[PDB]
Amino acid sequence: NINLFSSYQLGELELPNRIVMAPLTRSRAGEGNVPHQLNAIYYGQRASAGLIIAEATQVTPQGQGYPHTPGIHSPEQVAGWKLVTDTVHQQGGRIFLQLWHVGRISHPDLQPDGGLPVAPSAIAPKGEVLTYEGKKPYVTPRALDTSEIPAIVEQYRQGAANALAAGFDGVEIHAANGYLIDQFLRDGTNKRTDEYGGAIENRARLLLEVTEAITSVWDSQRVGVRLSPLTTLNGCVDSHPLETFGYVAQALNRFNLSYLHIFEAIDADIRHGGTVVPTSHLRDRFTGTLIVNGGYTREKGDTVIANKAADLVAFGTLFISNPDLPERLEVNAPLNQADPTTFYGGGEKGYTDYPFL
Ligand SMILES: Cc1cc2nc3c(=O)[nH]c(=O)nc-3n(C[C@H](O)[C@H](O)[C@H](O)COP(=O)(O)O)c2cc1C
Repeated sequence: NINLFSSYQLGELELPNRIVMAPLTRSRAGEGNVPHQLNAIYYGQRASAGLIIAEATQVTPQGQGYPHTPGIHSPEQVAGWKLVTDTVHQQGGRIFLQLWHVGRISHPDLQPDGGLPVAPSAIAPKGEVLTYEGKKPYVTPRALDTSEIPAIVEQYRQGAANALAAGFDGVEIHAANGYLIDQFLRDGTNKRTDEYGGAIENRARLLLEVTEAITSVWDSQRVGVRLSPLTTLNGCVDSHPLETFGYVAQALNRFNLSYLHIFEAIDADIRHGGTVVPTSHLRDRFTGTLIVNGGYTREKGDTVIANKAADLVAFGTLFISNPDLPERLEVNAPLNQADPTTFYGGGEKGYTDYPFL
């Protein structure tokens, strides 16, 4: 009888429970986009998680899309992250870094030399983007040259190697939520005619090349991949998600990864006519550990673990507001309510001051 509190062997790591802290952008980086002691407190408070996945962290300057998100490209950023991984480990936890490149979800004001954001195809996102001068229309991104794709892969590889020097236990590739890798995956955002567009094998090529590079830095059992098959976030949608994401799930098996992590969009059932990509399809296709996420509770999480539908369950919103979420779930305690107005930016309030039981 396994449940949310059962231990799990994740490669060489013993996880004390099946509860994962999902990656959560909090936009509280310091000067130079460097993590600092307040960030270390925040993650240290949550070290009872079976595994923490740290917030999306840009692997290279062009991969930033929102003010004040941390990076993992500079020595100062490695040193600030070391504060965080030191604290997590002192508190008996385990933490992977989520490696990010936003692709077209950015603005020139956030890019080096005021350049265009890069993408598979020159398609401006709809709406507005936050900059250091407030909100502005998105611009049309530049479509990467075929010859530039090795440089993207190398930026992810270096980001991964910097994460290893920062003392993380592993890394998660952010291939979800309409960021650069997802922009290549999905046919709504990828109109390319080279070997990185068209057929699914081509649209998955960036993800597979990034994963191969990262597994040359980390033991593969310390490398995870996140997908979000039915999100519509950031204007990024695929016309045949079952075929696209089922293919990806199988194609990742060669790498013997730590896990596949599925963010199950909250509106999937009500949007369209029903869920077009049952997570069970991906569970059957991917031969390793599966993390599921999206609206979980004690009762939903226990159910998926008991019936072999997933191995780990990640919680986002509840970990914002409940630093001791595992303890609270275990004893059916009250749960603190998350305050969205302090999700992003700021200081201790809405970050490290949510109370423990
Ligand atoms: C404030 C906030 C920030 C987020 N930042 C990230 C991120 O950095 N990386 C990511 O992959 N997902 C991110 N997400 C999505 C969450 O990881 C999670 O998948 C989503 O909130 C659904 O899970 P939940 O219902 O348990 O909150 C974020 C969500 C929230 C609420």
